[PDB]
Amino acid sequence: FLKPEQQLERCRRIVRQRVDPHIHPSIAQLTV
Amino acid sequence: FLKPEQQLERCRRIVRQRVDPHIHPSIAQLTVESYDIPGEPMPSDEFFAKLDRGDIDFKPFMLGSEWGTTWGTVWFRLTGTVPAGYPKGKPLELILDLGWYPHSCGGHIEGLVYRADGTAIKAVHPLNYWVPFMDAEGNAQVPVAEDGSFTLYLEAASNPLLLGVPPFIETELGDHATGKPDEPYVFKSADLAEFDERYENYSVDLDVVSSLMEFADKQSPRYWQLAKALQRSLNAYDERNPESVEAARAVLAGVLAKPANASAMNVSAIGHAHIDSAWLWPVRETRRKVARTVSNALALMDADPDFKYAMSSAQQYAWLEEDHPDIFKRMKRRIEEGRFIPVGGMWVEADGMLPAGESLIRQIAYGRKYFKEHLGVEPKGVWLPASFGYTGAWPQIARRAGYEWFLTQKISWNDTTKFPHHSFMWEGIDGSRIFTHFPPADTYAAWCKVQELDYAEKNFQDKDLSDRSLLLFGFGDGGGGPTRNMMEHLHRYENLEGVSKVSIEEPNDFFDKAHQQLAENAGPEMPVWKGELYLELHRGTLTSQQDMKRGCRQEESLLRTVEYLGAAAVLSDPEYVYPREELDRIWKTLLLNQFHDILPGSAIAWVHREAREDYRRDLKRLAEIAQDMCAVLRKANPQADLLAEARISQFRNDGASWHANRINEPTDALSVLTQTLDNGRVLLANGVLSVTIEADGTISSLLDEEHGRELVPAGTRLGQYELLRDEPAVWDAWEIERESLLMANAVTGSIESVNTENGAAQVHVHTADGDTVITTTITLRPGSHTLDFHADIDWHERERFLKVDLPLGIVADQATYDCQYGLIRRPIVKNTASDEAKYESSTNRFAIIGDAGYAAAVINGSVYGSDASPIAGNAAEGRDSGTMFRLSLLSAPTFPDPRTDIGSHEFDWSVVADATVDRALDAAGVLNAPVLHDVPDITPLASIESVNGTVVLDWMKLADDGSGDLIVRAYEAAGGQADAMLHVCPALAGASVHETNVLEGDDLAADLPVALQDGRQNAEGATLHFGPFQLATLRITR
Amino acid sequence: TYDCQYGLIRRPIVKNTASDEAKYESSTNRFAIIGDAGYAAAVINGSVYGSDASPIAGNAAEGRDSGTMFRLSLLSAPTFPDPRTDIGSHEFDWSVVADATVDRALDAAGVL
Amino acid sequence: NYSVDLDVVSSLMEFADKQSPRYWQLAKALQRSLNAYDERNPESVEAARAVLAGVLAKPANASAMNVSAIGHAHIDSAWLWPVRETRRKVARTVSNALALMDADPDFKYAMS
Ligand SMILES: OC[C@H]1O[C@H](O)[C@@H](O)[C@@H](O)[C@@H]1O
Ligand SMILES: [Zn+2]
Ligand SMILES: [Zn+2]
Repeated sequence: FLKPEQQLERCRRIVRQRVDPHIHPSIAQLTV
Repeated sequence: FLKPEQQLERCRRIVRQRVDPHIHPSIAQLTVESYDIPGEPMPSDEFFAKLDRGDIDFKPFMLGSEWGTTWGTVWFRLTGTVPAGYPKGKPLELILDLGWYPHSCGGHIEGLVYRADGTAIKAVHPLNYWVPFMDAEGNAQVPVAEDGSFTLYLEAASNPLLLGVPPFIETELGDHATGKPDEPYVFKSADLAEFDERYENYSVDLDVVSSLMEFADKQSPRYWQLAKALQRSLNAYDERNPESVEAARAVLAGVLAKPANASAMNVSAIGHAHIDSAWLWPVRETRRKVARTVSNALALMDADPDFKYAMSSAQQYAWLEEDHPDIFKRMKRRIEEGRFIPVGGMWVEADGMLPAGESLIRQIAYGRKYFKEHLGVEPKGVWLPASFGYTGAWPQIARRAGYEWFLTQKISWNDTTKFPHHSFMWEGIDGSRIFTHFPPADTYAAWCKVQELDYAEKNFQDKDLSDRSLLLFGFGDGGGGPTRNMMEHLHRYENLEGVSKVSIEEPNDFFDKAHQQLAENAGPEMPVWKGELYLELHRGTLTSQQDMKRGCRQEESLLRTVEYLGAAAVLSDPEYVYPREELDRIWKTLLLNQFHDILPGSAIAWVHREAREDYRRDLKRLAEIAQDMCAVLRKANPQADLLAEARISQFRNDGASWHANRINEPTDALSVLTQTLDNGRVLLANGVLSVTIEADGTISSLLDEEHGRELVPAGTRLGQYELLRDEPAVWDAWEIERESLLMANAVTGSIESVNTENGAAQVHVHTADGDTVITTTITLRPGSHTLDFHADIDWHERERFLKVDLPLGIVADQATYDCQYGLIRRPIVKNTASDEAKYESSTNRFAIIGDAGYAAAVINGSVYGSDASPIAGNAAEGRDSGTMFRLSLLSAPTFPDPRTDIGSHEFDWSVVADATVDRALDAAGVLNAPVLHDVPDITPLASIESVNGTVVLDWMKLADDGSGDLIVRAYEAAGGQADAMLHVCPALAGASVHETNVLEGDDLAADLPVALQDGRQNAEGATLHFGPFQLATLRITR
Repeated sequence: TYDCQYGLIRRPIVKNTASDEAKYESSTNRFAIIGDAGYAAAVINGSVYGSDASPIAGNAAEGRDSGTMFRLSLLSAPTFPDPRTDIGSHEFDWSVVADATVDRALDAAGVL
Repeated sequence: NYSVDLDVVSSLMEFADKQSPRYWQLAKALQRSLNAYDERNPESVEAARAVLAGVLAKPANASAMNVSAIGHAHIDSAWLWPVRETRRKVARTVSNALALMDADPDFKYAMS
């Protein structure tokens, strides 16, 4: 009834899309 | 002392560095000029017309530059020259590169090559980018001058890659053509090169040996012999001496000539290339993809004998015939030889669940007609490699259409359950059986690799009764097709130890041989699967893009009404002319819109916008045509009384099926009463029902009179809206996950107004969530057992799923749903993991849930997906028991369309308290019938009344000939034996009736029952004996 | 539909999966009912418990239409625990009810 | 012969590389042979032997090794018995070998 592989795939997708971008959110642009 | 892994690594390095570069060594450089079209694609005929009239610049282009826009086209003029007397016995091919991504194929840029005359030669693909230029003795595909100068054209299409290595990423590059360089690619290579077959053969042999070693069952003599042969071949090959590549090839000959095992299965391979009519690209690119695929197949046939290719969709055939007459003529000559096999005999590869039975019949009829009148080929089987499940009425329709076998491979995508058989007999709900085969390779586009063959051998589920499997090889789902490498690999696998015997064979011969072998071996113990082919995946396709389903159902109902009205008018007014051409065009447009990617709703925004425009235009045109036919009928029938607002719905109860009935007919029952309670609760009471509405606009008490039954369990609210978080890991638009359930959030509303327009009570409820507003009208009509709900929704959510709860208070183990031509039963209580996988099924206009002594029905307007669960309560609180039945309304995917179903939507449904099969069919027919105006109350052309059993006359139409005969299609809906007698209009006096097939071909199989005994009879008084879901078809001649 | 101790049970006649095939020999309690939507027939037994049911798919080219083969287990002759098992005289009673409902099946089972 | 065929088929199934066509074909052949054999009818043992003939006539694999077999019987001059019993053991072994040669052609025996 519980499929661990689906949980692993969902975890990888969630980390890639919804968790990692929220780390280091840009607040200002720099001039080079 | 010998390490096979080191040998494998050395072989891979040698192939990468010293063998592959020697294949196609460049001998000349080409000069390139470009002409860009940022907008719509430019037809080839008029392009070449102005080209030979001028009007084109062809600005010079340098190698390594960026050329393409997001959806534009580039025409490249390639000018080159050959060296002096260079073609010394070698083909001297031509190589073009457009910036192919190595880990991608069939989802990005492509191109086609044209001569100066205007005839295509061969398309270019990431894995197949060689174009034949000259022959060994000097024969060239293009004119060449004495100086050797030559010119060619290349039409390159630049399409965005919507499926990258990060799968399912939201994008905005699927709406239209922007004319901007969103992601340009480099060209960097256009060379004229020579062809050396020895190096290619050596590469193929090395690859085959390595792949055989990968699955050679280590610690066996074969593995070590292969390793030793590989080592010796690598040692004997010298790059400095070109001739040594011959001697190395002589080393691998010993191990490659070993005969196959005695028990190895026999595999028949047929060239295939799946092309979706509309998926991640519009139809305009679909036509070009079809042309490129056919050109590639023709080039492969020319360059290689003993190669066969199969093509399925008739619409693509028509598009190719209309666009490229020369390619069509070449394909026709190939067909006459028997090397190009048309399969399927259908307009498109439509979905197997959503379309109605008449839609599938029209698929088959139009496909067969096109195949007979334009190709002279009559397919013997159904070709549907990809489909999100099948209704289970397919075997009867296919068997009555003359088909003999079925093909399918999508069932392999199940989440938890493995289908018990690969080759078997699929039996419908009626009893008709057809021979079905599932390719064990689990794919329709094989790359011709040893690992695919080994997986197919180990995956077969009928090894004890058969040893025949079908392999479909080539590049699919984006065009392309089989390549030369695939043919060479197959030729190597023809007779090899450790690899099954693979031969090129027509699918008909394979199916005949497999069926005969199964009959011989199995006998009494022969596999049979009865029911539907449910797919445990893509369960969200029943709700995504609700406009598609709504338009499909509305168009089908309107087409039924229009054809009935036309048949009635023709038999009354001889001067009337039936609009056959316009109706045929509308039917073909709908059939194309019924594809397995448009109807589910998993394409880009452009495809769905075009489909919505087509639906709206066709609906308006059909309404106008129906109005014209109604006016003609009114003119021809002055004695009848006009009906200002009336509907015609098949199988209306009380023996008034095909009669036009008013919306508001007077009733003996008094007007329904309304009452306001203390806490804002609203009480509605007609003579048969009592409805109580709470302050939040949800039904809490639905009492049925004269039965003492409460239809709402205590502690549950009816009509409550639920919001779910839909964030699937894969296939966002396709999938709704189990984790989405069990976390629905209740959304509360309030009562706004109560009104009584024509004696029917109406209650208005507003529900708000934030930029999303639902306005619900709850209607109770006097003298009726049905409670009606109408909903207007302003969907503005994101990644959310909307559902409505309809508790029933009936303990039932199974629920009955409507099928295309019958009924199906699905479990409500899920005991095993297999049963749990069916947590989201489909409904066809109604569902019935009931115990032994009582039943209630839920009727829906244009909703397909739904689910049912038990409700086990406790007497310590008040909750007794029941069944929670929920309907899926809206969803908001993001991957294919960033804004999906954002806007206004309308829904209609109803609850029938005391319901049987007849009452459910009546309610479903009445609700789905289109509304028309000013119709005479004319006698129906034909009528079918059943003394015992339930017989529904599904369709009446005119024969698709000049004869003008009347075709009547009926079926048994209850599920048991039924007896009926046929009646006809007084105008049809002395007419004769006889039985035909679904295609009106007058030829039917002897195995199937007829249900019309004594053969030809008179139209009036004919007797019919319907079995369970008989689906009889009759033809009446005046 | 078969009789239970204090109710009724439903068992599949058409066996699609391997799990369904494992139930090729079930138990009956004084009667069994087999019927479609509009008709039903009952088999009443005196003291027989084991039985089985299978489909009958015929062809119109010969005359066999369709049906359900319902068989009752009467006697067996094992040898390991008892060398002579059920060797001798036995009596059995059963009946077929043409137009049968739950009430009629219960009536016939009680009377017999 | 039937016993030898059944033993060979069973031992082949024991190492038949399950999930391969050979394993399932051997299983089906064994089941059919067991079903076709009736102990009450002595002649049926012939017909059962005809069922296993199909799977026992399959040719060997191309890469299979070639094995040469020679009759052997190791006899220790003195180990757990005196020499007087060693002489009798030698005589018995030679007598058995001679009887096997008489009762079967194409048999060879080696002595050291
Ligand atoms: O399975 C999803 C997807 O698979 C393949 O790429 C094609 O058949 C598509 O038509 C389909 O939508
Ligand atoms: Zn597809
Ligand atoms: Zn020793």
